[PDB]
Amino acid sequence: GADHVFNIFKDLPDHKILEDKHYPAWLFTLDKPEKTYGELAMTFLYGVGIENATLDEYLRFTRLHTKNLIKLNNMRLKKSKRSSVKPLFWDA
Amino acid sequence: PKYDLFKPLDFLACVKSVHVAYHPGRPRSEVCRQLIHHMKSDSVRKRFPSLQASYQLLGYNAPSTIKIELINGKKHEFQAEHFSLREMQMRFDTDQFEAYLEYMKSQSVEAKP
Amino acid sequence: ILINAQPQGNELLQLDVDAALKRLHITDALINCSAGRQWDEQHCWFAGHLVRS
Amino acid sequence: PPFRFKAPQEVRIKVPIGRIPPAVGPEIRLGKSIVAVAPHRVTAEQLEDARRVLRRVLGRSKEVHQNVHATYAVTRKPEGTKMGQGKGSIDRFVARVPAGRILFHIPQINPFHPFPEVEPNFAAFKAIAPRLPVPVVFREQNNFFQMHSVKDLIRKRQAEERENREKTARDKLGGFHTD
Amino acid sequence: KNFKTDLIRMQWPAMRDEMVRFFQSQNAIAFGVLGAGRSSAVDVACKPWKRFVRKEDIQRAGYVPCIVEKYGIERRLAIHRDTLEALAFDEQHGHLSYLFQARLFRLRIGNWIEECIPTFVQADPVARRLYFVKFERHVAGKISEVDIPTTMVGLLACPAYQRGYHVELVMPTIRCQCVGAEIPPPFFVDVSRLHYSPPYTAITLQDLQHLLPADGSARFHPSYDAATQEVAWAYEVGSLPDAPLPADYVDPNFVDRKGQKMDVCFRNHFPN
Amino acid sequence: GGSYGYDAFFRGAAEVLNGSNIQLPHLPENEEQKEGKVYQLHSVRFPPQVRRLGANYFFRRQRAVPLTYYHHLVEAGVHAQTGRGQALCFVASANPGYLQSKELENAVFESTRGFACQLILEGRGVKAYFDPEWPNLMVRLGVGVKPLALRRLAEQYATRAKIFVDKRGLLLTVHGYDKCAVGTLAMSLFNHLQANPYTMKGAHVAMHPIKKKVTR
Amino acid sequence: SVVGRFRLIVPAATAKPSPAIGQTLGPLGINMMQFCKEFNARTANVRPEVPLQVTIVPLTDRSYKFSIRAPSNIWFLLRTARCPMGSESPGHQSVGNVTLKEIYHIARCKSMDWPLIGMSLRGICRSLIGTARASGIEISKEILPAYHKRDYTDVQALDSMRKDMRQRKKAAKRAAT
Amino acid sequence: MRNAIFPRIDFLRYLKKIHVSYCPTRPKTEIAKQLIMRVTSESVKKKFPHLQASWEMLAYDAPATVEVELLDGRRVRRIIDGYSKAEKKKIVDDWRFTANMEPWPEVLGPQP
RNA sequence: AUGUUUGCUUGGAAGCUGUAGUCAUUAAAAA
RNA sequence: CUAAAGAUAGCGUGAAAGCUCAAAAA
RNA sequence: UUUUUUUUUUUUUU
Repeated sequence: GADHVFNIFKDLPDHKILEDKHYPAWLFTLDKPEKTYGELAMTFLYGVGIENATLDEYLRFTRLHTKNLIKLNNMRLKKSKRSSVKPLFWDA
Repeated sequence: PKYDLFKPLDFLACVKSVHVAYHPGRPRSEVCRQLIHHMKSDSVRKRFPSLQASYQLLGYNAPSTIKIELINGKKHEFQAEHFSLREMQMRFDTDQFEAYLEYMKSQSVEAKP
Repeated sequence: ILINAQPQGNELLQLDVDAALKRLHITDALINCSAGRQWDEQHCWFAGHLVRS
Repeated sequence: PPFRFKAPQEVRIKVPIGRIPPAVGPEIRLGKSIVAVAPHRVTAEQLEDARRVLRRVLGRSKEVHQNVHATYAVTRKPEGTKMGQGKGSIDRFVARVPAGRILFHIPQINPFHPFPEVEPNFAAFKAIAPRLPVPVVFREQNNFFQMHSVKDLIRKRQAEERENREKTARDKLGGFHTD
Repeated sequence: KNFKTDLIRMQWPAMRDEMVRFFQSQNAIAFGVLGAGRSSAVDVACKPWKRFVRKEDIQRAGYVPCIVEKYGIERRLAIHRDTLEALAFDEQHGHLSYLFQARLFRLRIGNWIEECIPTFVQADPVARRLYFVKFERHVAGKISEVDIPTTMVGLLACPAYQRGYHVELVMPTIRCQCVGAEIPPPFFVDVSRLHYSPPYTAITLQDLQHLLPADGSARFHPSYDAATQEVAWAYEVGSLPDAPLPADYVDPNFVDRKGQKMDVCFRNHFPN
Repeated sequence: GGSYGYDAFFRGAAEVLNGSNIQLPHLPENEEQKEGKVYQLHSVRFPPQVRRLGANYFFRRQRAVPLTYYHHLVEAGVHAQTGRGQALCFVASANPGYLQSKELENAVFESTRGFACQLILEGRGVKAYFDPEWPNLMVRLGVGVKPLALRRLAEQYATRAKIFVDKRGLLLTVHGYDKCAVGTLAMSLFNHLQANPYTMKGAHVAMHPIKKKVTR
Repeated sequence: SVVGRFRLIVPAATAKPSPAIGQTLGPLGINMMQFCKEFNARTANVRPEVPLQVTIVPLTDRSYKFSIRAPSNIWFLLRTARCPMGSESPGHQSVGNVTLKEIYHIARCKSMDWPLIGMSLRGICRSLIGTARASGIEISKEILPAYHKRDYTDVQALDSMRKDMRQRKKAAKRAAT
Repeated sequence: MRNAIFPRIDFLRYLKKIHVSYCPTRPKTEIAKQLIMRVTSESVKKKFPHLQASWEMLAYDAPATVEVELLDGRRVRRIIDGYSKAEKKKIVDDWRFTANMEPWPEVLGPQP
């Protein structure tokens, strides 16, 4: 009946599992932990590994830097007692 | 407290229609682009929904032109290459304020579409 | 071109005569006024104190 | 390894009222620190209240340490004693805190190195400075050097880019020779 | 599909080169930023100390008196306040820096150059001022005991800190025996790899021993123990064991004007 | 004068250096405007009305940098205007701030169109009718309450400003030539035409409504 | 002109005037009799009383329009992991576990939605991953040793009664304290 | 950026030459038009003085073409015939207001 | 802007009565 | 037009809606 | 800057 997991329509079969060779390559790569802002900063601000830098790392660092800037501004402009700020942020 | 009675009028306020015609790459062509972007802004769309804006790109070297028609039937034509946004408004500010005065008298400014 | 090739600032001698004109009840004097021919659309000179009356 | 050293014990001995000696030299402590500017007496109750306020403001995740302990005893004349009938009984305990001595400090190091545009945090010390009977001043010393600064590099790069741009603009017009 | 992506991918190699070149250029000065092969010496001028001149006079004039004393005759100099204090206090919210006493000052007086290192400093406790700074000569081949500071800039990259654990810097400075012509730069504690453990976690000097000069000019104090001399800790707040008071503790509330212990401290009934 | 205060003497005025960098009203000013700024001479063409200002405002008034001024006077379908064949005034300066003073725009608006304001009326039974003719203004403040004679204000401000009321009598428009006068008049009116926060029967300046309240 | 935007959660293929939909449709003054019919007519090809579809009703000054979409991410994730509830204090306690292949299918399924048109499948996948993370559901290549069974014996038909039993049990066990 | 050394990504930073051609009578030219207008702007001129831009208007029915010359010397050619963001939003809204749920092929899982 | 009214308390909890977590958007006619 | 936009800093409501700020562009 | 001014305000930044 309604025991399906990949089906919402009426009178249709459920999605079956296939072999790994059928799925996209990229599908089996998401398990890895992505680099953190701390790690990425060492390569661009300091130049630890700039000789082996990549466009994806540059894009991730550019996004994470603006994230930090906005979180900084909000930290300072915060007034309320509501628990919404990471303890690390407070150490600034 | 401090109340703000007088407020400057927007460039696109009490305007019936606007037309732009310029040549990309021509010297002194920033006015046209700024006007275009202003016209096709979000704020404008919300504040003056009944506005008819249009732009044209000329395929030959010719001077820039801007045509503005107000709601009271007044018409004006200026050259983008010899004027600015600020300066243009001062030329037809009188008719704009006349129309806004009549509208103010006739109706409230707090109305919504 | 017309504005970057002309004197800039104040002028003591001009101000003295302006004060004298104001004292003499002269409200028709124009400071830094241009002039030209009838069929002229651009003026290349600006008189110090011009009076039309 | 880290340890939780036990605090000293009050001395139940009558002592003179002699003056407060000056400090030997400046005391350097990593991280945030709060120090006095003038000499004065501080009571154990005052110090305990300051500690409680600091802990409440900071929270249970952060750590704090005390640098001054109340051990100097002081006597007071009991109500109902004549002009002079000997020294009075011990009244309370105070700590001789000279100028420049540190009271509280947080070894915590600012992690935000590439963000010199933001001043440190001193809300906890502000919440207790009015309480203290002495004027206090905030302090925060780190291992950060000038040589190791990114500001200089940013400045340098901006200058370089400006120069490059200028050069390009001059060369484009062809008003001067090249090379 | 869009062309901007293609263009950006095509142009990325070129863009990389510019950053590479910029870092190279930066590095060129020595003839990474955090490298051990970086000089830290400073060069400043001085003025002679005139006869029949007091300390106070010089101080008031806007100068800091100083003297130079080892491996040569005693020399007297004066260093500008605005020049000296700037080096001394290299922080916006800090006091006398550790690095101040870990440099190679190339003082210039008349027609002579002296390569010295400050040892003795007389600074105001509260205010940022310098009263008297002594100097010591440094001659190649002679053992010189110098306190090299440590840095922990790379704190953001700490898994322990990320997880919300507390991190501390035990040793601010490490003792070394300089023999060479130049003092090694500040040490860098690479905390990028520091995992939290139930009992505790710590870092020793054995890991940092690789940062010393290859020529062997510098060497840590033999007294230290690289296998057990920790420099940094990582523990949980409010989970530490209890320990007794150290035997070498002196109560600062029972100190005489002369810098001596009170008579009371010698009494039987004197706990702690 | 010559007396040290206790705070500055003993304490040394340490309070000023005991403030926190958090819970701020406004963000800190960015320190971006550093060394490397290049100044340029800006120029603006204003209508010929600014001539009424005279020399006392352009030359006599002291300023950090020079403030030149010139008057280009020219002898006299679709309004096809160009940069030639018309009069104007050139105002040039090195500081852009001097080219944005409100007095320059007032000199033109006062003698060209002037200023105006509006007041909105709300409440059940609130009507603003007219007497036989001007100057005689009466406004009814609810049902059963006597009207308000507003002739004093109009007589005071005669020839300086005028009051208009729509057919419905729900809008009080004010038109004048004097900014100060206009404003004063408007606020004068609103002082006695102010609305009650509970019953909501009165008047209010546009774009500034009053919040309602309820009893506990 | 428009007044705003409103969100609703009404069953697909099976709708009726109830306080749930009324809480949103009352203040607006929208006739539920008409609305119900209109809605029903547009979801004939969906299972009855099983799905939790999400609808948005942008209200017009006079008129009104609305659109329908698929359920939430958590709706899918919990059913795939065979778990009645989430995880208290995420990041410390683990409850469920879903493989990458199921995530893929989820992403594919969810691809059909106006807010997602033009977005990469990879993005959807990573979003799902993040959502899972935010709930306390571990993700790995294959089933981990600690969750070999993965509660497969438990049928998904009794999810509502399992949720109600947990809701009452958690309050009952703590009330006596 | 505020606290950064290098700028953000920009495809106009490492380009020598740029040329765009389109026909007014052909549909789906808005993209080209906007490209032209942005390319031929003063701000771009000021930011990248080293860029040579030139647009053309075709009098014959052909797709909108783009030819760029890199700094290095490499050359590429592309065609731009598509909708804009506003047109895509309008098209999406037109279908969204219909609200007709059907078993689209996309929904279905993969298979060889 | 969007997944997303993400989760657990709660009769109910949207970014904004408590608390935990606090990353996801630009990518498959790249080989 | 391009670019950028904190799981959300300050208002608001009855559960909602709505506005503003940061960031980005100019 | 305007008799605007019992705790209410406008204009211009001098």
